[PDB]
Amino acid sequence: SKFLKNRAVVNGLPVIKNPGKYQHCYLIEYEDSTNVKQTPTENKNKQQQGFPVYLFMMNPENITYNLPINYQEIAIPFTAKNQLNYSNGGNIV
Amino acid sequence: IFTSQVSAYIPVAPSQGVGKLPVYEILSY
Repeated sequence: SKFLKNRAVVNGLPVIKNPGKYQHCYLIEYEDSTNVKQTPTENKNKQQQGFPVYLFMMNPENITYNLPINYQEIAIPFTAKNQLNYSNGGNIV
Repeated sequence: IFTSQVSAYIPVAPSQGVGKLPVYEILSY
């Protein structure tokens, strides 16, 4: 689809360099997202050691992101359209 | 949404002088 793709938007996206090895995703405790492995081997007695909570053996084949935005409907009689009132944004699943 | 509740209603529509006095004393001054 490289003949129909909008070149205007593609050229504005950042270019990413291919890394060295096959990367595996993981789950890490939050506020540990910026630490780097203070020790060679996990010491659970201490905290903020920068070790993943769970290491994926195999990367996911696909990842789905869902975001509903909470708007509210007000049905006023004898109106061609309902009133939509913004309620909130919602969490990404 | 802001909701309003209004409770309203309709009001219904539409002698010369006294007799006797105690005796006085008058003193010119």
